[PDB]
Amino acid sequence: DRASFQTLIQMMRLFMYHIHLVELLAVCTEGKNVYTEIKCNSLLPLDDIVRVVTHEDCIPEVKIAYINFLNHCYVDTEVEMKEIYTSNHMWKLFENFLVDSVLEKYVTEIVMSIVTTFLQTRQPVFVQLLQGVFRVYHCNWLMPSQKASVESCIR
Repeated sequence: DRASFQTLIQMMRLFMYHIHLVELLAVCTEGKNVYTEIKCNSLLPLDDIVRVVTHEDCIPEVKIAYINFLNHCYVDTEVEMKEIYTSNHMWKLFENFLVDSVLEKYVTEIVMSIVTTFLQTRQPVFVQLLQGVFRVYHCNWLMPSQKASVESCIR
């Protein structure tokens, strides 16, 4: 809230685990109704916008994706919106459907999180092409992945 950095040394290479737990809690269930409204209230505290804005509280090892659960407030979407889904819809919305953890996250969140398509508007498509290009992983974005990235760029 005001003291968002209880971690050091990339969360012990501990703090990272706590951050991960918060992210997991956010993933839990989210956004829409009465229970969804309670989740939305938690989301309001998070300010999806605040979360997008911040990461200087600590330095984790593989804990950079403790806020990737921003694709569960699309059910009873009007209710989710009523709770507040637009409070982080500038950074967190731009990261969900951005290309067409974060490389694989755009293809499912573009097909799961109800957002718009994301010239001077084409960076997501360029990012998708780069994702398709990588070969250091265990076949992460093959030809199909590249095609998906191209589709995202076209969107």
